[PDB]
Amino acid sequence: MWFEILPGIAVMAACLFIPGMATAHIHKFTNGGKEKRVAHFSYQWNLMERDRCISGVNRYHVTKGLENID
Amino acid sequence: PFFDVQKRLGLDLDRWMTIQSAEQPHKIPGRCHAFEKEWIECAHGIGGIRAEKECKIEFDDFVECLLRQKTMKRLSAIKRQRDKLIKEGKYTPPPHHLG
Amino acid sequence: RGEYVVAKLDDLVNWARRSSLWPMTFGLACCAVEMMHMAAPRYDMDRFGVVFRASPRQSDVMIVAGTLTNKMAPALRKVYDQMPEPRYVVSMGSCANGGGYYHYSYSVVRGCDRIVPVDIYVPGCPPTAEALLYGILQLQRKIKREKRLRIWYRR
Amino acid sequence: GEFGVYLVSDGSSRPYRCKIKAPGFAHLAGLDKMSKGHMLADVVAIIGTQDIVFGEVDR
Amino acid sequence: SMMKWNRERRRLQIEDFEARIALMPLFQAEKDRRVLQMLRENLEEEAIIMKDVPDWKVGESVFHTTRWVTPMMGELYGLRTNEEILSATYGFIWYT
Amino acid sequence: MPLVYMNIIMAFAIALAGLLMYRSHLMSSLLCLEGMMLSLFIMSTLIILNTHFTLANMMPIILLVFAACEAALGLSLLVMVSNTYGTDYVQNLNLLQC
Amino acid sequence: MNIMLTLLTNVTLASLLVLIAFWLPQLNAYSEKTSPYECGFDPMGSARLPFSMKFFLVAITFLLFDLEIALLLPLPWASQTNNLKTMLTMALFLLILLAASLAYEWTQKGLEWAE
Amino acid sequence: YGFSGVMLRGSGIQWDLRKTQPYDVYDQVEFDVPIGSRGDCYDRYLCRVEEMRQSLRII
Amino acid sequence: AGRIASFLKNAWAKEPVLVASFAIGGLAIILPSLSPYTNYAIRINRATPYNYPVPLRDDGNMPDVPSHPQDPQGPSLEWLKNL
Amino acid sequence: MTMYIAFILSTIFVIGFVGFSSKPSPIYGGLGLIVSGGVGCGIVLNFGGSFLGLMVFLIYLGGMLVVFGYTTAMATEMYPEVWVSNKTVFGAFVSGLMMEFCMVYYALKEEEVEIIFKFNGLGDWVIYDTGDSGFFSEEAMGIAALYSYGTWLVIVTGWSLLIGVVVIMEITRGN
Amino acid sequence: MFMINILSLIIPILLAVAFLTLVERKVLGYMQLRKGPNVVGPYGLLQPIADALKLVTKEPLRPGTSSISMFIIAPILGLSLALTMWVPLPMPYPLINMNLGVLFMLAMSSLAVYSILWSGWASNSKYALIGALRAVAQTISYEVTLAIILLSVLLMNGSYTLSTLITTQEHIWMIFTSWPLAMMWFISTLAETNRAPFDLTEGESELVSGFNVEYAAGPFAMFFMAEYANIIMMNAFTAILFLGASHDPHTPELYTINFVLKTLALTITFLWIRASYPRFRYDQLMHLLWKSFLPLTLALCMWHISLPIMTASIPPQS
Amino acid sequence: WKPPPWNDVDPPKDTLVSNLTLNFGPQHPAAHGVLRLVMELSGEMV
Amino acid sequence: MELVQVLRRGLQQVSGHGGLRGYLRVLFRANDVRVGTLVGEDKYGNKYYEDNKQFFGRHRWVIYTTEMNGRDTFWDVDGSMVPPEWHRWLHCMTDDP
Ligand SMILES: COC1=C(OC)C(=O)C(C/C=C(\C)CC/C=C(\C)CC/C=C(\C)CC/C=C(\C)CC/C=C(/C)CC/C=C(/C)CC/C=C(\C)CC/C=C(\C)CC/C=C(\C)CCC=C(C)C)=C(C)C1=O
Ligand code: SF4
Repeated sequence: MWFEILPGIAVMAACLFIPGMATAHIHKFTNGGKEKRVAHFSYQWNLMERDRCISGVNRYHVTKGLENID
Repeated sequence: PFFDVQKRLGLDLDRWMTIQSAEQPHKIPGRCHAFEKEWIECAHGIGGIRAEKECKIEFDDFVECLLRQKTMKRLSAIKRQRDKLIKEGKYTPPPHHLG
Repeated sequence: RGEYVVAKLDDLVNWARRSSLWPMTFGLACCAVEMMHMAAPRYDMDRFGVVFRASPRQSDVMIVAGTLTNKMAPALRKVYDQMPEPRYVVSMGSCANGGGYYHYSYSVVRGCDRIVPVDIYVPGCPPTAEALLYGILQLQRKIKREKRLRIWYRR
Repeated sequence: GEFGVYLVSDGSSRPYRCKIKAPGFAHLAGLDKMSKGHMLADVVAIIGTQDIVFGEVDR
Repeated sequence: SMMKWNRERRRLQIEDFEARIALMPLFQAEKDRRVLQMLRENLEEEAIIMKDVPDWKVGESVFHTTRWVTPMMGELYGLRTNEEILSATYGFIWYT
Repeated sequence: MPLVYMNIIMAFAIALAGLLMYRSHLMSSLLCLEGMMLSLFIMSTLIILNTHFTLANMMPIILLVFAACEAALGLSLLVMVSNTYGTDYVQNLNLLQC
Repeated sequence: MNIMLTLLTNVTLASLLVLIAFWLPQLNAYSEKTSPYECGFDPMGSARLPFSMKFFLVAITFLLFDLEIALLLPLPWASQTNNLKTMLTMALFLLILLAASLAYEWTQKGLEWAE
Repeated sequence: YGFSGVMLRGSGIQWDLRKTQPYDVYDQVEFDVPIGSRGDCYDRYLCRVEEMRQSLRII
Repeated sequence: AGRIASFLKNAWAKEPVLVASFAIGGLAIILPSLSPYTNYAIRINRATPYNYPVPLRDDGNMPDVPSHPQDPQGPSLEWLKNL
Repeated sequence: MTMYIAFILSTIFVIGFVGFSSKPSPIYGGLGLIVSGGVGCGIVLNFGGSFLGLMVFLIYLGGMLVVFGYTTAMATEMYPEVWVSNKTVFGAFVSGLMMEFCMVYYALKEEEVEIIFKFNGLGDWVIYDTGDSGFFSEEAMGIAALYSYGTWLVIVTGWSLLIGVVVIMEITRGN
Repeated sequence: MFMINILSLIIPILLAVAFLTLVERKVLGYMQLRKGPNVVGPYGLLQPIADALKLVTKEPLRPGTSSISMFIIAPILGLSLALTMWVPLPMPYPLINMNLGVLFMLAMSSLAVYSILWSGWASNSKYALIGALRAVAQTISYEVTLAIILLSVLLMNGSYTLSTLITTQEHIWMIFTSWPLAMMWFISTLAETNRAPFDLTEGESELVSGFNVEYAAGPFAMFFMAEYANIIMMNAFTAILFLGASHDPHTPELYTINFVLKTLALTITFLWIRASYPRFRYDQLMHLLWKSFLPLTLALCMWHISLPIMTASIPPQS
Repeated sequence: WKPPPWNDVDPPKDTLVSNLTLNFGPQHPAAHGVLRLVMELSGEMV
Repeated sequence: MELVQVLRRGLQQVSGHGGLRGYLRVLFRANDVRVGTLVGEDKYGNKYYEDNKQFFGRHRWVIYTTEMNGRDTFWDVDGSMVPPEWHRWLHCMTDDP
């Protein structure tokens, strides 16, 4: 007769749902759809900085491949 | 050491950490490895009293590399003079120096 | 209009106060046993928003359940003083109401009202847990009829 | 426990002296002997193992 | 199960590290060119800025030796803008 | 000889001054001692992180290691002065003067 | 950039909630209301006199025990070295010495609380 | 100490007024007195539960 | 057996947590020497490259050093791929 | 501004030092050391070190909790003192705060103070080194070498800790 | 929109904490054959809002013997740290991808005791000081095993970053590898959150209300905020550590749903054990650990130290 | 400055005990609300 | 199988109470959605239901009238709104309505 208990979790589940999606979506929105690149070590940060430099528009997520080179 | 038991037994207990040029983990170099190596190789066996007079500029370069203000004083006065003279319009920074 | 806004604020605040009445664990005598039986599964204070809580600092309503004697009256008055406002006193049982069986004794306060301002008088010896629940609901309606911000608006 | 009454009449229609022997009185009299070295939580356990009721104790 | 998965992860890490190794020389070349270019820019700026100074012979070395020293990050970005120094120094430490 | 070093050295100086001056209690002096230890840790960590002396990063850990040991021994001493004295103040600790 | 912005958000949200909690409810305070709570009757009078704690030995050795975990925690990075024999011997040395310390305390009353 | 009831039954003392000095018609019903063993709180609690069961038998 | 078995059984009866902790500790102490995979672990830690394999000047003689990463001569870690 | 960061955190470090060096009630001194240790961990974090700062955090919070637990037990009084209650603690706090105020005043304008040591205070960003740590944090490999290189340190530290427990036992024996 | 993320990690967490009270008073009540809150709207879905409104409009008295400053700074400390320790959790993608998330959360959990400490001491009460000292002993005892168990479990992770746990439990839950430690860990999560059967800091039966005894209205509601946010965060950390879940890089919502369900189940077990046990007696919960948890966890620490080496299964650090 | 004792031990000082004495009494849920248990206790051991 | 029937009778719950509007009416007023045979009604408007299948205590119940004696009782109700004749039947003091 505990189904009356179930709404309490339900809305609460929604509560615990809200951050986990939002951050992910934010990480996709602010970084051009792709996952936020994580720099756990200096090499990754150097790669990110070189990406920011090459992009020309000063955003690391903007990526250039074969079209950029001759 | 007072009673250097380490050389007598040929056992390493603290000599690995004494200097920055020793074998660091994963061969990570020190910030001033070259200067320390040059200074140490300079005054080895020569004597700890002859080291000050003979191996002087090596130790001076090493201590600079450690602390760096015959270079940072240079920078401080450079920045001071720049901010001074820019105030009343003698100099303007080039575009690559602000974006 | 300002009257409508303060009215709605009154309804909200009064609803909160009446829907989260936190009582105190101040059972004194046999009237406490019914005070437990309405906390028992059958009547279950909890569904009405009322949950027992000691440490008067975090309680609103005091159900004086049991005989209030001379040796205890200073403690009851002091403990009522600890309660931060708003505070309400529900008097359970004839003993806590006007004296009950031992109304003519030498060491019984002839009514809890002589020590604290009692808000709801619940009669019985002991009152049936249904009757005490009815008294609590009557106190709930009392809080519902409060007009604090209205009086402030007509200061 | 052993709940008792010492009822003393006088031949009239009302009692002359009704003393109430209460197990709770004697049990609470021995609370201190029980709680020796025991902590406060043990005292909480002990005043419960007597099923102490002060309606009967205070008469 | 953990043994097998950890061994596979070790193989994957070895592959990633060898990819980084294959790519490192280009990064080294680009980095040395960038630091040399920045030092050149700072020297040209210092030439103009240190002109009416009593005696500030520019391009002077501090260490008596001639072997190159890994330039301190202050003397690589001293005249650069605020965002440049903030991102260069407190860049990896602040990227969370 | 850079700036942050000045602040940590100055903090150690005030902690040394605070240790060398007692007012009432024994806990306060011990706290000032562990503050001296804190300043030492921060200074040494700054030095070795700056110099990339990778093999020497264990040195602040060993510092803290013996730090906690001395703090423990000092507060046990305070336990005994409280057991034989009721309190911890130092001005009443005078039985050895003669 | 991110971490102190976070910390600031939490502390200002908390300080705000405190402010609304402490300025809105229209408090009415008198002396007996703020009187200390001592299960009804007036307190004997203390609340700052020395309060004996019999686990003082246990409390202080917690400091050494928690201190050792500083030595212990570099293990996830220590396992990935080329000298696993020495690393294993030293890690087991730390753990064995902690076991010996705990056993010495256990046998020599130690962990048992004072009376 | 004047203890009675469970605190006697809980400490080995074989005493119960329902059996030793029967009153009303307690000399007819059949029940067992849960004599305790150690005299602690746990023994008295077990005694109380067993008294509940024996009273169920008497009911 | 006898005294030793009785002591083990009584310890299992009275304080099983201590028995379990001591057994786990002794196992974790003495097994790693016996197990043959330990050496493998070391080799894996040696296999993982963190720094660049800085090339050495080919002044001729040395045959073992490869002249190209794809060249067969030189250390190989097929064992790790299989294992 | 975010230019200095380390400077401001060092000032909070010194202020926390003044707080507990003024001999207040030991609980208040513990709080002052707590804020000082937190901001010191912040400084160590901002100086390219993560493990060391969090280690200071954890270890010092453990130690200061035990200091509190002893303070309200042994080293307490019927009238605990505040940084403003007594004139002596107020004087110590005033001396420390005005002192550090005038030290940082003489520091951040001239930026060439000689006091004890020559202190050219341009900026802490300057002294940073342009380097590459690859795929390993230098501090992590540094304190991870304790079990591989510093075996002697392992032995001496373990022996010291065990005998520290022994002495904590013997001192507190009380006959 | 980093501000957007920060607000999205606070308001939903506070709402979840609010509804935690309702689900507790319902699950507990249904354990005890009762019905729990049922009157306010449908199924009591308004009780958290109702008592939230009361606690912030009820008079927040300040005791005459209090120490004002710490009496106020303690609730702020508690709530701020309870909210802050949610930021490094690897809910699909952690908000703050720290390299030392485990150590950071240990540090803030150890700091959270100082809120209890200062609130208890500043209140100037016998019961409050008693509860503060019980908190001292409880949290030190359980913190030792917290640190050791975290080290032992993360030895298979390869580092202290929370995100890699998802990579670690790619094919199997970590509980199948360290189920003994997990048990101990769970108990520690029960005690560090100061919950049953170790909720002796409050001790409603013997300490009236413990360190909340002089805390009324807003500050009391705030300490309750800290306690329940810590409950949910601890259950989330336990779910992240042992009961890993599948994570599709393209649809993080799947991992969000699985993680949230696991946290909900762990919290429900928290309320379950809260309504099925008597309460420990101070020294026992110490003698439980210093004599039964500590030796076992030391032995398991040595076992998990040796285990990757004997099987050539040392996890990578990157 | 009287000379130190021959046994080099200062005589044991007077009693300095300040054991707590709280009202485990009315309004307490365990004390049934109508008890006043005045307990002279040292810390937790009564 | 019983899952489907259980989901189904939850729709008889809304069907019995005059559709969805009456369903929320009884849910928000009497806090229950259970249906029962209309045993009777009094002159004041209270409706009196019984369901012998329910366990002893909830086999009989009231939905109180919206209005009694010049007082809105749509939201606030009490146990004194029971007429004396029916107070016997409601409190299980008799089986004769
Ligand atoms: C032998 O003789 C005896 C006697 O003989 C005479 C006696 O007398 C007595 C004494 C008698 C008694 C003790 C009486 C009997 C008592 C009982 C039987 C006890 C019965 C108890 C119960 C039925 C209840 C038990 C409680 C339970 C099961 C659970 C309690 C738990 C809870 C969580 C309760 C709820 C409390 C709280 C604080 C939660 C609410 C708070 C919130 C939801 C806050 C939410 C806030 C927000 C959402 C804020 C949001 C903010 C946001 C979004 C932003 C903010 C930011 C801004 C900037 C503003 C005894 C014992 C006796 O033995
Ligand atoms: S009114 Fe009756 S039941 Fe209540 S305390 Fe008095 S005698 Fe007992």
